Amino acid sequence: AANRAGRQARIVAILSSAQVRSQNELAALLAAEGIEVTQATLSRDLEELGAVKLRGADGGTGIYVVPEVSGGTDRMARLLGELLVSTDDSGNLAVLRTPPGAAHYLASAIDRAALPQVVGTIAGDDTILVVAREPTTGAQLAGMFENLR
Amino acid sequence: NRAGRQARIVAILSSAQVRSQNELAALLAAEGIEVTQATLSRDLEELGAVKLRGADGGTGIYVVPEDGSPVRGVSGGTDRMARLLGELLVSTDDSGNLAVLRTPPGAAHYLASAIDRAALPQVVGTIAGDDTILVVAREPTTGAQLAGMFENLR
Amino acid sequence: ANRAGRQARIVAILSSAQVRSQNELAALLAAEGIEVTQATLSRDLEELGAVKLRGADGGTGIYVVPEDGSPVRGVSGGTDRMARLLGELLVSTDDSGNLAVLRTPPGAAHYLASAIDRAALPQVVGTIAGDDTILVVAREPTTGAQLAGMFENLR
Amino acid sequence: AANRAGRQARIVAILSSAQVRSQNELAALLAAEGIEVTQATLSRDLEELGAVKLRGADGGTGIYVVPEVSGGTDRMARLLGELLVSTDDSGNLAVLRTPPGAAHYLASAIDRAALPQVVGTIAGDDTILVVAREPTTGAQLAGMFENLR
Amino acid sequence: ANRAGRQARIVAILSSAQVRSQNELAALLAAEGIEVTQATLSRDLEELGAVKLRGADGGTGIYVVPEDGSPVRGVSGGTDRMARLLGELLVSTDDSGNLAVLRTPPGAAHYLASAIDRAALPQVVGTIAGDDTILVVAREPTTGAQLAGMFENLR
Amino acid sequence: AANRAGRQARIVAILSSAQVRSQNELAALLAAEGIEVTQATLSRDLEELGAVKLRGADGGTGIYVVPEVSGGTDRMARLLGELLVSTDDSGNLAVLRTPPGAAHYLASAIDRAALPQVVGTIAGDDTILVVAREPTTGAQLAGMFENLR
DNA sequence: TTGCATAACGATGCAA
DNA sequence: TTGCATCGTTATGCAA
DNA sequence: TTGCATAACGATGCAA
DNA sequence: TTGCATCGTTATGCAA
DNA sequence: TTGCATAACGATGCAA
DNA sequence: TTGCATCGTTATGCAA
Ligand SMILES: NC(=[NH2+])NCCC[C@H](N)C(=O)O
Ligand SMILES: NC(=[NH2+])NCCC[C@H](N)C(=O)O
Ligand SMILES: NC(=[NH2+])NCCC[C@H](N)C(=O)O
Ligand SMILES: NC(=[NH2+])NCCC[C@H](N)C(=O)O
Ligand SMILES: NC(=[NH2+])NCCC[C@H](N)C(=O)O
Ligand SMILES: NC(=[NH2+])NCCC[C@H](N)C(=O)O
Repeated sequence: AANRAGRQARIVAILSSAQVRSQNELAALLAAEGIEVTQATLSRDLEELGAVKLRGADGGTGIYVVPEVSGGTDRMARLLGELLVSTDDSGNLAVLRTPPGAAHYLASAIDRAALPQVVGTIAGDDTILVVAREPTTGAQLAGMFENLR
Repeated sequence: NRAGRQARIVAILSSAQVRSQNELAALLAAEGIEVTQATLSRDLEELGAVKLRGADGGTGIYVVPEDGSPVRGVSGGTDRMARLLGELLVSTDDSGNLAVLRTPPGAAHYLASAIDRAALPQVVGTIAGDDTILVVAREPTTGAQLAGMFENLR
Repeated sequence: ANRAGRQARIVAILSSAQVRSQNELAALLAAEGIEVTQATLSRDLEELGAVKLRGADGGTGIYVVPEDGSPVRGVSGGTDRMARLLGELLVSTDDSGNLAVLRTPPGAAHYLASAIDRAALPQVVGTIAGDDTILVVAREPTTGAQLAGMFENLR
Repeated sequence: AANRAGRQARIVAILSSAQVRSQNELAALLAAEGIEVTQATLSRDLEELGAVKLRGADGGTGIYVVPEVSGGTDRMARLLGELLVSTDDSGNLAVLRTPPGAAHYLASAIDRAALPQVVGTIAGDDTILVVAREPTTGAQLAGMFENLR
Repeated sequence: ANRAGRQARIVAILSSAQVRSQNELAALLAAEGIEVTQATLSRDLEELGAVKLRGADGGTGIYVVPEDGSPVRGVSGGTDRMARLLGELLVSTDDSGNLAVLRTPPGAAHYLASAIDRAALPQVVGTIAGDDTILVVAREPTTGAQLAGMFENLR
Repeated sequence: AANRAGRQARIVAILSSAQVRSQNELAALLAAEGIEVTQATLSRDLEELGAVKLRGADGGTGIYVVPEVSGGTDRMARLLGELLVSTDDSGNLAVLRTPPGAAHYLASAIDRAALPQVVGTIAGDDTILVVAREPTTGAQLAGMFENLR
């Protein structure tokens, strides 16, 4: 559940990372992070945003683009609830376990939250390395994920 | 007819201990009905009959679940796939024997893995990239039929 | 007074009036003598690359055709960027049935494939990148060979 | 070469990570980690395990599932023999090189061995990062892999 | 004096003379009586596995057919290595249309697929590896089923 | 722009990592790292190298192979110019950001440069972890990449 | 216990 | 939709 | 602001 | 190449 | 040494 | 299975 402004920020973010051909598709992309709105609302959002359905010559039907921290943290905490199997740490690294295939998904949500204490993440398949920004330790990071769980 | 023979079968199974299809044939014959092993294989396949046994339990006997599950093994490979399709299938498209499923960025592997686990008879295999999954349809299913099958769970 | 001529009438009408719907462009062309249905306008605008434009809070757009000078701040160089990376990274092409197979230097397939996706080609249903190989699925009735030749001609 | 009990533990592990449609297929999966048995033996294993060939309605032919450290270390040492090109280290990380494409394969075998001194692994393509559990260092880890080689 | 016999003449002529071109092998076979065009020689050399060899700074090669004893230092065991890993890692095969689908243990698909690419099979247009699955695209008119059976027979 | 000898070393490297079926293809692979030569030159290179177009029985048309630090650093610096969005660090790790999909590409170029202070790299999608060799820190590595940029 | 050889069982392309 | 014929898959008697 | 119901608008398979 | 018929996609009047 | 233009060489769809 | 005709691929004479 997010307000007009929060939802639109997410829309802008979605439109840059995905090729969105229709408003129904945009609604599915938002529902994946727990934002449920109808098509009417998205028509209004995209208009307020100045989003245009852009295509070149012989370019088919078009995809929406809007011309020119994220918060953000809620998407992540949502996914942590769902995909975080375990945490552990060593030195400046937290190590997170997710179900198989889920690591890139969780890690991308972590990146987008832009935590001040996270230098970066790398996802394999069911594992994520989270690099702690000094002097934060991996143990503290792990503590932060266990708390936001 | 068919739907009626299958009712005879659901009934015979949950009241006797059938260990082979030929055995179910002779049982249905005594009750009047004449079908071959071929047809029983087809019916049990449609019914979702499974040959069951516990640890050291020998050759199983056929049982059809009543949407109440198998003992501890979740036949919700399918239920889990449907749930993740509901959460993550963004759109579908197709070409020839291929269905192409789109997901949010980074989620394709997670969905594709749930699809593999469900072991659909009409899927030969899947490949996940980052936001795209290619699903190969088993002849004579087309990519379009397979896509619509995934759409109807979206 | 054929197609290429009607499309010149259209480029002209658009950049001098404010057309908000295809039916509206139909009646405009009718006054100027020409009779075409909405179907045909949809096809022409698609070929012209006409886009319905508006700014922030700008309502229902009006049609405009770029003159290879871009859209305002949104780079219609999804295609230009794809062509540049094809130039840099497409090593060879091949095909089978509905599939084009593109080869790149080792490790570059994801980076190229991502630029192809962003370009959102009408004839591409999707792509999958491995490490040095990209599979591109052609939209019927385009064949993998036509799609490969299309990528070759940018190589 | 493993005994009835070791082989069956491996079978249970295989059945959860793969979709196994036939006993011949199960034999190939076991041969990949150097366990060679015949189909007769697998029929007997699967029976002792209570494994059932499960399918839903209109669900085709079925895949085997059994209802409800791994050792483990031998699978890994086997693969180390085969895929370990070099080791190196820095701080709390061992860095392992494998031939191209082999890294996920080796790393998954390392994960399943559940070494008490390994917090986790991440595989790229020909490289694996192994995170040492404090106070073990990466150098020691590298020493441990060079020993099990 | 059929195909298998002409190819024996060729294995013989090659390992006793220095043939630098197919036309050259044609005239050599003509002197020995046999009449074939360059087209046919190209086909035979292809089947024989004749390779045009030279060392460093060695110019235009001469044709040689290995006797299952390898090429000098370059392992023609791209194929041997693929067969070995197929034996180790191919768990099952299946097919659809122009695609063979190979299954491996979890995490091994890239390692197998890489060995298959290196072998550079004439009937493979390319491969894509996921985690436990590899998709192999058959070159028309080979089908996915033929390609799968070819991998099966090495399993 | 590289000399006969530098170009040929790159050729040898390319022929082992790719399946090269034709000289035109080899030219595209070299152009991707900014080396532009014609087919005539490559015919001469491959001859000097003793490269042969190798195939087995019924083996089709053949691929080129040559029988039996890289510098190297220039390929990398070129790509750094093009793909390095940002650098950051923690302890013994430098963290590099590239555009999406570009990480494996940049990282492989980093591996091939074989920098004495780099123990190894792992690439995700838009991120690379670079492991610094003790006592070099990640901050210094980051400084080195910011310099070669 | 295990392999082998083989029997019992189940699935499926084809034609009706 | 079914049966036939057949083939792939799984179970099991005996030797070791 | 939002959802709903529905109207307005655009795209496309088919047949000519 | 176009129009027809139709369907998918997007915009918007009203109740809350 | 390199590029260019072009010659020599090899591969392949098609029809017999 | 082959030859024809042709095209893609590789080698090389000359200018710079
Ligand atoms: N199926 C696999 N790729 N397994 C390898 C896992 C290795 C490591 N834990 C990672 O997630 O990167
Ligand atoms: N972050 C990325 N790699 N994006 C590119 C995606 C390319 C292609 N659609 C795939 O899924 O394989
Ligand atoms: N380094 C590797 N993973 N090589 C394997 C490549 C296999 C296949 N061509 C792909 O690109 O997916
Ligand atoms: N084919 C490649 N992507 N090679 C680059 C490997 C880069 C890095 N060492 C990794 O394994 O992730
Ligand atoms: N982590 C997994 N087990 N993924 C399984 C599904 C992935 C899909 N078959 C692929 O190879 O890309
Ligand atoms: N598109 C994605 N898979 N994003 C998740 C990966 C995020 C992480 N920084 C990495 O590159 O591994």
